[PDB]
Amino acid sequence: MTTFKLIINGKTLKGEITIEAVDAAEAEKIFKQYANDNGIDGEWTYDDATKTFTVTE
Repeated sequence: MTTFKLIINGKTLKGEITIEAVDAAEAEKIFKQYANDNGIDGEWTYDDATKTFTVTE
């Protein structure tokens, strides 16, 4: 069960949409694409302690 999350730290989007992926690396890609489709572009940080990223805008 590899469900990675993503906290959005910016005016665009705001939550932790959980998604499954081969590893956190792919999750960051799925998260880094899901953000563009909405307009989320800023910073990015992965949390290996909570399996959650952090996309700022």
